[PDB]
Amino acid sequence: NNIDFDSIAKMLLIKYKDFILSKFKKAAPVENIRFQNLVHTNQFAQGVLGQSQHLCTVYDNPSWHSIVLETLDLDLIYKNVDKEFAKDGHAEGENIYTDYLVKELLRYFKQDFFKWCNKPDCNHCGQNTSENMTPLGSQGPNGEESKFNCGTVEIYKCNRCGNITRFPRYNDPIKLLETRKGRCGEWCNLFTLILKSFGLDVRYVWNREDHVWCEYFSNFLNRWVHVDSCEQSFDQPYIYSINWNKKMSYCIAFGKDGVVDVSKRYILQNELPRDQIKEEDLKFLCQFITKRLRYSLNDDEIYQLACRDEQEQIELIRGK
Amino acid sequence: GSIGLTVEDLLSLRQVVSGNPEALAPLLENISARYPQLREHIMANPEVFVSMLLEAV
Ligand SMILES: OC[C@H]1O[C@@](CO)(O[C@H]2O[C@H](CO)[C@@H](O)[C@H](O)[C@H]2O)[C@@H](O)[C@@H]1O
Ligand SMILES: OC[C@H]1O[C@@](CO)(O[C@H]2O[C@H](CO)[C@@H](O)[C@H](O)[C@H]2O)[C@@H](O)[C@@H]1O
Ligand SMILES: [Zn+2]
Repeated sequence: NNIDFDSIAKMLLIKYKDFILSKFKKAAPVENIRFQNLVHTNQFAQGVLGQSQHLCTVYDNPSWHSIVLETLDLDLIYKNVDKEFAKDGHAEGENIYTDYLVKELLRYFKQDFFKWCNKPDCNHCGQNTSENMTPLGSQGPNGEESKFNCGTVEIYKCNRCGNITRFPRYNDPIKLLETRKGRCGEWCNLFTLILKSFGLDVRYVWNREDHVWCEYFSNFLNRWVHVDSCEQSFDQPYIYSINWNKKMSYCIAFGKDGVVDVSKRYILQNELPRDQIKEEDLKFLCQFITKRLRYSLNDDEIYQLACRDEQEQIELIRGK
Repeated sequence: GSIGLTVEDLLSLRQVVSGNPEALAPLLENISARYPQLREHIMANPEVFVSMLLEAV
């Protein structure tokens, strides 16, 4: 005939909205069991559930945000961001400013703020001393350093004065705010919070093969962006799998608004076997947690996010 | 029965519905100018058709 489609388009957007809202409504107890099941059935799942219970919220704590906002040199930070903005003439009146911010936090943290700690420096000896350090292995925390979030201390013997120096591994980001050094663990922990203190939309992304980083939502790029603070890197997810040529299995991200499997973003070769969990389960698992997580939000927040969700899904599977 | 949509369409379909609703008609258009069997369900009832669509998501 001559169908004409907006008449029909519009009808769709409308029935789609309701569809979506129904999904993110009722916590139907058919799932409550299937879920509950899986968290005992498979321990990998249990793993991530536990990770969500920590990561998905710890960082949304406004005391911390202000401690960090005190502690960083907000002057120097913005000063630079404004310099590097003035240089740009990208898109007319656009959110690109917050990208610069990230990039600058990225350099600030790495160049000025925080230190990488391979083996610690010998506190008795000078400052730049760390090979006349030989590892004696690990031990439980001295009780004093259990005040913070430390479950293990790597310990070192100095070969030049023969004194023990300790390197405790803390999860309290504020503590890190004082020690000012660590490995990717600490690096990512604190930098995630630094980012959240600007109320950027951030995720903490866990790679099963002992590496972690974060994701930030650039509004100007309209999608999640890969930020690693260690490598001082903005938007280059390939770094790990191609440049480092690292074998990877699962990559999953946790954020206050959801837990999503972000593997296909990162694991673009050197793909290990997935098999700690059945695929359909892992999907469900997230969706379920994400739901539980989004449980108390108005109807149009819910939709708006579930869209940004499907945006990502399409970016992941179509893997542009 | 079931839709019968190309993996690429069904994808971009759910892309634009969620990301660019403005263009969803011209997509809906061309998609029909291409699947004879579907164009039918459209002609003889948009309703059935759209319900079918929501099955894919
Ligand atoms: O290599 C994996 C592991 O090593 C770390 C720290 O030892 O990063 C190192 O490896 C990269 C290349 O393989 C280098 O680019 C990086 O500078 C170097 O420190 C961790 O980042 C990672 O977990
Ligand atoms: O110190 C790493 C830091 O430098 C950057 C700057 O753009 O570039 C690096 O990227 C790759 C691995 O990190 C290397 O192969 C390359 O040689 C190095 O310059 C950032 O990507 C990174 O954060
Ligand atoms: Zn010494």
